[PDB]
Amino acid sequence: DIVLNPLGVPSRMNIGQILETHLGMAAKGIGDKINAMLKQQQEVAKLREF
Amino acid sequence: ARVTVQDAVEKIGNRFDLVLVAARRARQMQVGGKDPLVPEENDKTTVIALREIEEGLINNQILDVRERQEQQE
Amino acid sequence: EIKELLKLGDLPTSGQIRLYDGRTGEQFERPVTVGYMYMLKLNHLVDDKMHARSTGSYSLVTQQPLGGKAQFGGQRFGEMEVWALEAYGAAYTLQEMLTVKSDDVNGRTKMYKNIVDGNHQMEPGMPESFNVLLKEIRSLGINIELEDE
Amino acid sequence: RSPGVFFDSDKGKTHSSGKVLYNARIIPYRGSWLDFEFDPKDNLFVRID
Amino acid sequence: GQNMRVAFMPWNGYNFEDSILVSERVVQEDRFTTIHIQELACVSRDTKL
Amino acid sequence: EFDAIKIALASPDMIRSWSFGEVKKPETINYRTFKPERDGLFCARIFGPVKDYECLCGKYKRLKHRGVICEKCGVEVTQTKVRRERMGHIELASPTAHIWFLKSLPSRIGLLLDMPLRDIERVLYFESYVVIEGGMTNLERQQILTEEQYLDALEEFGDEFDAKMGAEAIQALLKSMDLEQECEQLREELNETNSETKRKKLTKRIKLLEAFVQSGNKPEWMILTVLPVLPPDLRPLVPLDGGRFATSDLNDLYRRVINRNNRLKRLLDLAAPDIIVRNEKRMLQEAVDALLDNGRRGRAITGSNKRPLKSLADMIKGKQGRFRQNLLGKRVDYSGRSVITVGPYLRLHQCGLPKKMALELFKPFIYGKLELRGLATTIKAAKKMVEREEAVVWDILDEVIREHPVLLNRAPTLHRLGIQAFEPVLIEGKAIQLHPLVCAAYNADFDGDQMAVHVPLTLEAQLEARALMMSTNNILSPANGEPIIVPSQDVVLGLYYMTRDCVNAKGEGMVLTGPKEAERLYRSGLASLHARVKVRITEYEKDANGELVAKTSLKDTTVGRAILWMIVPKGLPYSIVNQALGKKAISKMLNTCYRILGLKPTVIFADQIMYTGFAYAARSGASVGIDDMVIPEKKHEIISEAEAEVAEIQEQFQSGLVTAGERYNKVIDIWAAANDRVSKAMMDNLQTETVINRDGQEEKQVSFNSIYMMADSGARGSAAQIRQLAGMRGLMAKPDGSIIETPITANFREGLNVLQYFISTHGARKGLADTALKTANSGYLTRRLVDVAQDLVVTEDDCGTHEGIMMTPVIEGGDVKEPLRDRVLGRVTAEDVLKPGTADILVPRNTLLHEQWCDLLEENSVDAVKVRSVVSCDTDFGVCAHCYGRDLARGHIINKGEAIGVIAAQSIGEPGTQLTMRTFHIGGAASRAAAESSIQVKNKGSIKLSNVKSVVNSSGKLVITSRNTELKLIDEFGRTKESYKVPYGAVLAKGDGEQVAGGETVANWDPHTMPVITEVSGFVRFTDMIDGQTITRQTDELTGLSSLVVLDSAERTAGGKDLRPALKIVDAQGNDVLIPGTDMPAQYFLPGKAIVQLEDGVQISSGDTLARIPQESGGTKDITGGLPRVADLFEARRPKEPAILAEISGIVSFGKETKGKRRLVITPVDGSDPYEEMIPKWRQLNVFEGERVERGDVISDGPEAPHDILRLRGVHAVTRYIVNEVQDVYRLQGVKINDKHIEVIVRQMLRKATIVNAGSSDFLEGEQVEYSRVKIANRELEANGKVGATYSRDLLGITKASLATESFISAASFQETTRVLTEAAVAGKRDELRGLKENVIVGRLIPAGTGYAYHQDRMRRR
DNA sequence: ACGTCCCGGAAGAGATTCA
DNA sequence: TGAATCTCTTCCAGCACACATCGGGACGT
RNA sequence: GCGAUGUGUG
Ligand SMILES: Nc1ccn([C@@H]2O[C@H](COP(=O)(O)OP(=O)(O)OP(=O)(O)O)[C@@H](O)[C@H]2O)c(=O)n1
Ligand SMILES: [Mg+2]
Ligand SMILES: [Zn+2]
Ligand SMILES: [Zn+2]
Repeated sequence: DIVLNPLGVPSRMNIGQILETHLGMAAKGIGDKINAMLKQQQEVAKLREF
Repeated sequence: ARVTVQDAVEKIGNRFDLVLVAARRARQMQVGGKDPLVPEENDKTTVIALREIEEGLINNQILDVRERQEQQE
Repeated sequence: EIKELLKLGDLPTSGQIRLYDGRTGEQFERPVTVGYMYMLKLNHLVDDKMHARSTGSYSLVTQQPLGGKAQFGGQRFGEMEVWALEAYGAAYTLQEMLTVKSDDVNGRTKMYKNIVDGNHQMEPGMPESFNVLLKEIRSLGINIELEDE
Repeated sequence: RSPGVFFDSDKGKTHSSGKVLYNARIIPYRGSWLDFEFDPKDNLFVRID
Repeated sequence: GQNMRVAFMPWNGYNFEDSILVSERVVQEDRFTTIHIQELACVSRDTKL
Repeated sequence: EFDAIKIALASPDMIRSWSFGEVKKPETINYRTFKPERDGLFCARIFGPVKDYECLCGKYKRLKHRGVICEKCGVEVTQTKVRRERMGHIELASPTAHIWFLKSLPSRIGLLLDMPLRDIERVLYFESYVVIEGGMTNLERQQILTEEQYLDALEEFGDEFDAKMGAEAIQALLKSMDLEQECEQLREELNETNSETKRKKLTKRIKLLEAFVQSGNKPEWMILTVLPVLPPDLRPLVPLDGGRFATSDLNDLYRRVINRNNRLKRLLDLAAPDIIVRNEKRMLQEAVDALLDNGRRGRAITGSNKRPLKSLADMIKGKQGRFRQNLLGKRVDYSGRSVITVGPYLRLHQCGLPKKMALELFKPFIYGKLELRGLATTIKAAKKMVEREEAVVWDILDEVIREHPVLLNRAPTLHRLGIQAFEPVLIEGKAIQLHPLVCAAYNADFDGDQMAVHVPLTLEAQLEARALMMSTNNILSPANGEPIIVPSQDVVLGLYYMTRDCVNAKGEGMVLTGPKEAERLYRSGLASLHARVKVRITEYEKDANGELVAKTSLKDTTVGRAILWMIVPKGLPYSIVNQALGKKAISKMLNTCYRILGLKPTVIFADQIMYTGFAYAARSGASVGIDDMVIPEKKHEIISEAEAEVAEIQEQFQSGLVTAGERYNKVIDIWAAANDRVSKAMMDNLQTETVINRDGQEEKQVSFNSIYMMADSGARGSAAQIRQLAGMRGLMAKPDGSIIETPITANFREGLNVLQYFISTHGARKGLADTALKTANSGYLTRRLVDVAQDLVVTEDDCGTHEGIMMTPVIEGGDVKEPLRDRVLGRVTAEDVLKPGTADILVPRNTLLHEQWCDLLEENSVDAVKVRSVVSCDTDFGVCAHCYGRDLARGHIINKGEAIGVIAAQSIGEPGTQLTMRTFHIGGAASRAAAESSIQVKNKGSIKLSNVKSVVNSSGKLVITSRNTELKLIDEFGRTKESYKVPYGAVLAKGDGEQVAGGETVANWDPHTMPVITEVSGFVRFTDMIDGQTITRQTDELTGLSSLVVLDSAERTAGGKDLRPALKIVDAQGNDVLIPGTDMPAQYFLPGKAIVQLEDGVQISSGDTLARIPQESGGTKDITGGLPRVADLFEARRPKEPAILAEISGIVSFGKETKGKRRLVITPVDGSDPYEEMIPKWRQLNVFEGERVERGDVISDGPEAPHDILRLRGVHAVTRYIVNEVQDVYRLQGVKINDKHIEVIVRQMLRKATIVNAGSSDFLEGEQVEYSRVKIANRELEANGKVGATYSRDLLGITKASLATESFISAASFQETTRVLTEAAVAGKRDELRGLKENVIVGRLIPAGTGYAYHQDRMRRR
């Protein structure tokens, strides 16, 4: 949904935003896994485990 | 169409005399009649001046000459 | 810990995915970084910044155009811009830039009419704020004048 | 700055000889200041406001 | 703000210096459609004439 | 219409001729009605009507009545502009001193009467007395008399003996003074006296008097009697929201003065008591002083609550007077502004521009075309139509845009690329789009910058915006020759990726038949973009004129690199792309393309670069990711070694063998070294990282690590920033010039504990603070420069002279930094350069060393060229063309008119500002480099020393006892390859003239100590070393021994201030060991704060460091410490200890010793030998009683004063000094500036001169007159059979050479106005236009370009 | 209320050091 | 007896925006 | 449609 510019990072020495991106991608991965386990109704024991 | 004036500068060595000659010719076209000497492509009077200069058929000499001629007339 | 969390998800360890170009449909070389970054809007909006003036009011003491956007003002062709024009060879641009476009009253009414008739040409006169500078230096004891040609 | 007393130095700049001075200021919370300072002649001079 | 799916890469220059490039999905889902409220006044005065 | 402006004083008769009536009533208007009070300040019968041709009474309201007056209110029915033009006057009761001429410092009144300004003020404020035309009594004339003395005198002398007090008394003294004899009397007194001070005083006073007589002025005009009031319109009364008028400062001041005047008029009709009339005169005086110039007296008045209200001197002075606020920078119609954005689909000569801004800007043109086509008859129909935006105006607007340039500008405009032109292209949206190859010039990132557009109205102006200011017409910077349309970041990355090669990609080594099917393979996807490949390419060349050899062959290349060859125009040779094409490579690509094919091919080629670069960059998709930042494994080891070393230095400081500053410097240096090692480790690890298999076994290569490319290609950042991301992030600088002694030892990929982050905060706040404040400094600098280097315009095609400065390559100790090609590219050779085959004249003596000639010079290996230079150009009022050399930003020679003054001043002062506002985003890092402690020669060669005075120490080495010693490495062909600065007391390995080879350390010293090495050998006695007063005597607890520390001025009291602690080498028998060949003892003065570690009576050999001096090196080496040095240079400040130079040449001798000075008498061969000079005998002379000096040689050492450089060695000497120094600064910060600009500033510096013998001319002997003037004068005097006028040139700093100018509107506009106006007034200094800033103030053409042609016409007519 | 007032840098000029 | 050097006083300290509040009280009819 | 202060931008 948005394209930023790589060349902006190692110049503007804020390496923080790259880790923010990765960790956000982790968070949303967990989010979509829950979304699937919840769309396919999954015997809430499964939700509980995950 | 016109992007660079380099040929005009080549035929008028100053690059300031370019401004002066071109402006004078453009007033001749815009205020008092005097249709151009190059097939205008709907470019404005300014580009037409620079273009005639690139054709090497206008410069301060020719302008003085033809003004003097018509004024005697 | 981030690697471990991603790997809990079904996502690649490096955090970089292969992406396909929307236009040509063919793969990108060298996988790129995607993720979800939390982004913010800022109240510096284009429709509060854009502004344009052709002819509006004029200041009262030195007949110059007002300044600002609320007041329908024009920009400030400032001192270093005057230096830039002097550094070029441009001189007619600077003359009309600080005589006709700005100050001299006879000048700019005649310019406006010359325009609306199709005849592009200036007739300078003298900057009114300069006339004011004369009036002030003259109101002191000093006597500034303008010698005959 | 906290109302009280401060023993400042103002080293270097003045007198162009590196001879530090030593000015003690009494800064009251409401009223008139008070300053003591030496001179390059080792004289103790007071000033007020 | 709101969290959006970003991907770091050059893309036909449309992000040359810093110029973020936004897909129309964002503007369609009205996820920055902020609201302002201006206050306009109008006074009425009785003066000479 | 008019010409030169005159200025003078104003008689009361003059003022009465100005005014149109008198002001009496201190009451402005009603604000119940809004008619103005009668004959108050905004009167009607005085300052004309209030409404157009509408009298105040009402009897007359018709144009028919133009000219007539009323008869009831009596107001001339005329236009209302007359209310701007008319002026009024006050009839002050008692005269009034004019605070300007009183307190201008110099006090014109003061050094007119020659009366101390203290006493004159005491008189003017009515608290003393002064005798005026005394009489034959005990008292003088100018004598002051206090209250009590006047009391006593009137007791005794009640005679005609007259004294008064106040302005009337000052006026009486003035009026009763006759100047026409005072001038001769004071000149006689000059002829009498001899003291320099008396001379200076009397000569300033005699200048004032003779000028005051030359002008048609009278001293009794400095004292006002009739004060004029400014018109009403120029001091308008503003209505706020309501029926209330917020305070207006001029009207306030006037009201106060009028009330005082009226009350004192009332007192002087009742024979009021003397104390009250005296108090009231003083009040009126103080009121007028406030009015003219508030605040120059004591407590300024205030009106709102507590802020000084604004007086006339403040309407003129300041950052907001009419000069710097409304006569140079004006607000302009037809303008607009918005936010910028990119849009890479643009040809580089055009810029997007939103529809609404266009329709709002070109409204008049639109009206014209509408009522020309006939779609609307009147103007109001047109206004309705363009406001409603009916769908015809968009076609109209296209036709009125098509070929009409508009000027884009970015806010902090610095160099003349800050304004460019573009043709518009209408866009949707509301953001100005800007081609990407121009952000390099505007310094405009798109993080929110705003740009302003202007429209050129007149026809000449459009032609200017097209032929001088277009975007295409500027593809070379005017500072350095190198291009300024360099592709910046995404495109350089795209290229660095498109032209490279991995070892085994697809399509390895298959032959291709041309760039076309190279592209076709890459697009079909049968071969990776870069795998090396043999292709037939057909390259052209132009070996003859307009010739194009078409040679074709099978190069070895990489697929992508050929795809790039599809673009390059014909002329360029194929070896231009076969490299990897970083940023430097692509820049010089454009540079060669320009030089070889002119312009249009290069513009079209820059467009093609941008397009194809963006394309293949997108195709790469070079993303950065966390994994792509690799941590080394030498880091932990290097850090542990560094901490071991700081621990050892801590232990030694615990043992007291070293002082605090010394330990500090040791710690900081080992941290810098460890920083370097870590950076090298990481950078090697990144670069060669990728080891990949070949179809053999394995092979290494240059990596494709994303951050490595982003740092190698040269897109953004540098080794500093990638260092902070991978290695340790080094040290941190305080906001001032300090470095913390606790370096951060971690990088962003790793965490930071809280303390490390806190230190990083120290650093970053340095960054910000310095940006703001040093920005202020640099801006002020450029202002000063462009106001001394303004009135300078190329004016003649050839001066016709032969002076020329010398040019040599500059070397620092490593690679030659700026070689001869770079220095003498494009400059007219003064004197023909002989091929080193002597008498084979290689280039004639007026050629323009363009690139071909530079290659010839480089081949034939010349290391000295004498070339013409502006500083020695013999043209009147300007600089001839050739002497200025090659123009920049264009290939050909300079034109006739291009105002080099301003472009030079900008290109000097710019990178000071631009770097300032950028110095932060390196971070807080510390740009610090060690002294290297030794000179490690690099290549086989010979040795050559300059200015060595060495001595052979005990251990058989050679130490250097001379200050400026300069070492040089010569090669095996004679060429000079290396030059080093060998500091004092260093140890040479080899002597002079000995063949050394590479890696042979020749020098070795201690980088934190200036030793005091001797030259003789014997025992040591402390001379004049008393405890407690001068020295201090510490003791080592551990070794039980002691040591001396010698104190500076900061602690010694009067008990030792008159002493000099010094070592003195005796022999074994208590006698003065004399230095060989001399008669002066071997005494060695110790400077302040010096460590003496020895003992007394010790035997020591020649060359042993008797005393150490902690060196105290500065903190940091960025552009926050350089620029003040530039200010110092261009100001010409005398440094602290000016090394005295030898005035006249000849042999030397001493003289008679004073208490603490010493005579030095230099006797020439035959001439005026008695020249002497006193030398403070604590200064260690560098010449001995027997030897000989030549003018310009030194006597002591240290700094070197430009004033003396000028008056001794020569203009070429001083200019080479200034240019080398300022280039040293700007190169240490890595900034390209061609030298011509610094030389033209130097010219404008040294331009005044002083007479010595007027001869047959008309110059006062001690007069200071501008050099061009005296030159034309004595030039024509020589053209006749007379004697010239000997003169000596002075070197004023810039902020003085701009004030002491012939014009005065320039000066008035620059940096103060009170002084300039008062001086110009009392002299009646008539000013012509003659320059640029004058003509701009007054608002007409500028004798710069097009204006220069016009002024040819005008000066021809007159 | 209506109306009518109340900090580096430098250059001048003490003044102190040579005699 | 005069020429250095210490004291105090004037004058300057980057550019262009955008927006906000706020504009003097004190007494005879 | 004036000047002050203030906050914030490039
Ligand atoms: N007192 C200031 C502050 C900023 N600027 C302008 O702001 C630019 C710097 O913009 P900035 O965004 O602050 O730094 P950049 O490195 O350009 O961009 P970024 O901060 O995102 O790294 C400077 O070139 C200058 O034009 C200025 O002129 N004067
Ligand atoms: Mg920025
Ligand atoms: Zn009337
Ligand atoms: Zn010349």
